[PDB]
Amino acid sequence: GITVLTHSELSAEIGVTDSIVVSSELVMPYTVGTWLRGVAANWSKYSWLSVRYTYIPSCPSSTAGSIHMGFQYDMADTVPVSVNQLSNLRGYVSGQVWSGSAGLCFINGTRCSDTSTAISTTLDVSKLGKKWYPYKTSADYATAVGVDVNIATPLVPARLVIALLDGSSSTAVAAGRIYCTYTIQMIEPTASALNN
Amino acid sequence: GITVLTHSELSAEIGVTDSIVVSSELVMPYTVGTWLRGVAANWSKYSWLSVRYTYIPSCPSSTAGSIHMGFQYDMADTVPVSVNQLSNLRGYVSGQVWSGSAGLCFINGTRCSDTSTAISTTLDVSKLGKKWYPYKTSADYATAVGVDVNIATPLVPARLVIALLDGSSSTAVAAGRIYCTYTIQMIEPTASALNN
Amino acid sequence: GITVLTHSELSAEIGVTDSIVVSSELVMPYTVGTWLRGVAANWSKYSWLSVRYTYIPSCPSSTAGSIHMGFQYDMADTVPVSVNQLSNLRGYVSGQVWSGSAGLCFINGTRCSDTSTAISTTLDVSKLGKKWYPYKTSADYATAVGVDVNIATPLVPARLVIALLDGSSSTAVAAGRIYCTYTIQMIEPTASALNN
Amino acid sequence: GITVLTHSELSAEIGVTDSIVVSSELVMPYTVGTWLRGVAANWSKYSWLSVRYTYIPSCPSSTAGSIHMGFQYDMADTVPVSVNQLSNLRGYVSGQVWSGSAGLCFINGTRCSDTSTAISTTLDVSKLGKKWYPYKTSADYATAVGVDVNIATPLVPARLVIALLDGSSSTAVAAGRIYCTYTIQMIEPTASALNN
Amino acid sequence: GITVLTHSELSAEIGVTDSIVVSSELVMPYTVGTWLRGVAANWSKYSWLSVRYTYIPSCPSSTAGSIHMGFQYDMADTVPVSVNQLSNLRGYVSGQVWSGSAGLCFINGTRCSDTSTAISTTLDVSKLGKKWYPYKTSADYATAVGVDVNIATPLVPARLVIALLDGSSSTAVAAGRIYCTYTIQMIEPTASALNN
Amino acid sequence: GITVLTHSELSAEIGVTDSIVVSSELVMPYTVGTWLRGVAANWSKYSWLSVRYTYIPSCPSSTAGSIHMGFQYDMADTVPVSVNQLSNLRGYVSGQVWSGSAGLCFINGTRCSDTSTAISTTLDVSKLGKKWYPYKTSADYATAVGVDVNIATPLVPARLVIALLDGSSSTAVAAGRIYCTYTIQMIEPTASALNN
Ligand SMILES: [Ca+2]
Ligand SMILES: [Ca+2]
Ligand SMILES: [Ca+2]
Ligand SMILES: [Ca+2]
Ligand SMILES: [Ca+2]
Ligand SMILES: [Ca+2]
Repeated sequence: GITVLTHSELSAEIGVTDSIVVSSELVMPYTVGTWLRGVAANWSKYSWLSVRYTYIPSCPSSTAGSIHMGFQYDMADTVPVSVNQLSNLRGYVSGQVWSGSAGLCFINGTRCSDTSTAISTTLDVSKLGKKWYPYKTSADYATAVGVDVNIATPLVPARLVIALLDGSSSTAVAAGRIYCTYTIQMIEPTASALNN
Repeated sequence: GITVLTHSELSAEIGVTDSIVVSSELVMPYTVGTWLRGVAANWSKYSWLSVRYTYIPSCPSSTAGSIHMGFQYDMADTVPVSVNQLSNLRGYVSGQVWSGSAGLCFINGTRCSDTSTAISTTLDVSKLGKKWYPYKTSADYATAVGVDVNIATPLVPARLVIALLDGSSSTAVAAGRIYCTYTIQMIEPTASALNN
Repeated sequence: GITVLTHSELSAEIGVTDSIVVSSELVMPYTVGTWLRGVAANWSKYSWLSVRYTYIPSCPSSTAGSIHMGFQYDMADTVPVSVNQLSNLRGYVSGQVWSGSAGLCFINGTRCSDTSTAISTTLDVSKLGKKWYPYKTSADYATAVGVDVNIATPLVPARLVIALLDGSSSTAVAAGRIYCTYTIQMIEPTASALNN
Repeated sequence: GITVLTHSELSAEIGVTDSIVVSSELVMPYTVGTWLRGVAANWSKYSWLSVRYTYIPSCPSSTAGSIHMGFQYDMADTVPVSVNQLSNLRGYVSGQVWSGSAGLCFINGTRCSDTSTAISTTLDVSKLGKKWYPYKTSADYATAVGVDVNIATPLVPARLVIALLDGSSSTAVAAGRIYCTYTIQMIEPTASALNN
Repeated sequence: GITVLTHSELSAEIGVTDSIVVSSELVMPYTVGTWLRGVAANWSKYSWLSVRYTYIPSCPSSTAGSIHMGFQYDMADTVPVSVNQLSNLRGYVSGQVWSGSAGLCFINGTRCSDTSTAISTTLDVSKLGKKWYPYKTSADYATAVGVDVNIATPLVPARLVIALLDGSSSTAVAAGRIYCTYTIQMIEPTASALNN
Repeated sequence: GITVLTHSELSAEIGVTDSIVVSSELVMPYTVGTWLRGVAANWSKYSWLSVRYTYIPSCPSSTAGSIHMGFQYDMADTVPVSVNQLSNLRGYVSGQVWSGSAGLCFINGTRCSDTSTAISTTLDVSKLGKKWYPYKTSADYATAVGVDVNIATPLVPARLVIALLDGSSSTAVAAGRIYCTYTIQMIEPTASALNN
């Protein structure tokens, strides 16, 4: 009763400043993107066969700045505050805010060789707490972690932390965007209106 | 250290009215029936190798009404309120309140062919959040979900929702009953008095 | 880039009167049911690997009436007005309004033998005009056929005509319902908001 | 009676501004380019064995801006209005307005490895409504969709939507151009003067 | 559920004048002949496994005139106005108004060798827009193309254009006739009275 | 990305009195010992390939007293209060407070035969709720179970309960100590300062 789906989609718009800015995003259907959010809601649970966040630039080669990404798995753990700490994470990747074009290969689904430069990273998937996670909505998840953060580990597999710095302006400069490419298995359908 | 057991037992008495009535039952040792409840309490955790709820009629062929069953896996999800929504669920089955005799085959354990008409449904089991669940008691479970519903996913694999309607009276008419047939693996024994 | 999905869902509620009543439903994602309607909208086109409408009773064995189903493929063709005409159609099935329980086998997905009595019918699929059809919405389709019915053949594969008669009352009596079981291939994803 | 032809040709000139600009082009012989337009007109119908739109830059590495491409198949569907929506489409590709040189490989017909960075995308072809489409002219097509958009699905296989933004000027800056590389099968010759 | 049928039948009476006269006939069950018209109406859709129009003479060897035939596939395309244009068409054949006797071989169904002289032509069949077409009636088809010609491509596979000239009189002289030999697959039966 | 490590370490000092004293310890990296606590903190999650608690004596053969050990898996379950209840647990072991020297074999890592007398016990490991658990700190864990005990099952695999009695004094007499020998798989590194 598995419905397998492979798709790429926009995940976040990216900008750079001269001071470091750290952020994180949950790695669950509801938050990766608007498309998958609407689709996955029609199923009770899901499993990540593959999830990869890849950064694609949209700025001039003269643009100052660098982007950093990595994964965390215990939402209770505190979020990195420096490139140093972030570099220790699983799947850590780093690159110039104007580099990463080679990552298109993964999004397009096409097969390619020159990937060395790609600012793209993939999830363990096989090392996650469990295989089948329940589809959650921000609101519901929010309330849960509101009671206690640990209530989250059985609700979400991991979070992607991002850091942007080395920019030339104190005012964000659009650098590019992060796309999410995934192969998800969705099971146990439900009327979407009932899925919290 | 596994103790495997296969047994059938009464789960619920069923009645029909002219207005739809939706209910749900947790799919855990403690709530499937009085027998298994007492037995499983002597073990710390368990796993469902097979769990099937099957409806058996006890009324005349002239009895008005229909029965509906399906599964949900995220206790946080809201319970169906209409046959339409319920029909989307995994393992959805529907039938006349006086049909379903063929389901006896499964309960009796005997091998049979003419199952088409059986108002019986089985759990994914292999698609549950995890394999080994802790034996819980209503009280303990109740308190947990009282704090937050999501605390439930790591405590119970699924819930069986039931709907009854199309009856001819506004006053429930005994139609039949739901029996649970299961093959459960029980592990890590404990003095029952300590199992919450 | 195919996303295959197999699912059963409620399609229509059925009632009987003493005078014949003929109706028809388009066999496209948008109209088979509310669930698939929402899901399929996220893809540009689709293909039916299998589509079957099966009637399940919910009334007493004493209920008067019979149900009739068949398929038509040229929306320009006029709809049958008598059981006689309807009996000529592809996939024609007929049965007592209280029979058809055996059809549950198909919905449940389970394997069964005693299907003889099932008031269920399946689509040619391999004999449809084409394989890949565009996802359409009632409104859009309506406007198209408003200009000319033939504009419909490249938009929808077929329609299911239904007839109900032999009832004992002039006022509809709830007899049962038609469920749709399908295996659909969905391709070329799109933001649902853009799908007309 | 098939006449197979493989050729690359200029499809569109591209410019960038600081505000998003979305456009689309039909994927049929008449509109891909002036060359194929004149050639294909000598045949009644055709089939796409392969069609790929690839973007080639002509600006400095310092040029601000990004280009976006994807496919739609139901001309009745509304055109994307944001990068987000566009990213959901089949064959979606994105890149800096000054990147994409690697795509030359495809145009030249030569065999190459370092394609990762290529801002190029190819059509399903095997998932199109049908295989053989009639050669149409803008005028004729225009009149048809004027009556009703759906009259288009049996006349054209798909449309390529394009989006340009992230530029530094409100006045378009020439960034590069889109070339179309195709392998088309042309059948049933006709005097070109008669082909509408 | 396919009903295959092979049959020959009269399609049109032919006459010649000293000025060219061009005409065309749709290649669909309803218009090839009175016999097939009545038969095919009992089925919803059909497919041409083989369709051949063959001219048989009935005049003296001294009769002046020549006959010309060819196929067109986009009803929107304008009809040829000269032998020159017509000669470009698929399946173009030409011959003296008193020649063509050898074509009898095809009609009779018998096997023959001396076919060189036969004024007979066959349809691509495998290169048609689609395989299964809906049975249409002149009236319905007429109304459709009345709205827009293109609505026709999904309703009919092709048209046979005919040209007659080189006659010795300005008043038509009976030369012979065109017979249609076909192998058609008919599917999805329907009461003929409902087939439009 | 797995870092496997096998090591033995001191877990607890043991003393005996004439009245029974029951205690328990969580079976997670942070609490087994000071060494592993510091090491494992550098990784996000871990898995127990093998965990064994073994008691080693340090008293005279004349020392009165006995030691008892067993495992529990649902932290919500109440802790045993008598040897009788404790004897029902998984991995229950019992022995004289001055026996158990043979257990050294396991700690030393060396291979040995005369293990009969060893007061040592090992964890199911394969029957735990899940395989990969998040590294937790006492404080964080404490707060979680403070909200609700059940929040613990997805944070810790099991607890080791210990009982000491049959001593000759009401004042604890140092009997020996419990060492923990484990083979742990650590994954997804993190800066230790961030691990809660
Ligand atoms: Ca949910
Ligand atoms: Ca318990
Ligand atoms: Ca659409
Ligand atoms: Ca044309
Ligand atoms: Ca028709
Ligand atoms: Ca942690």
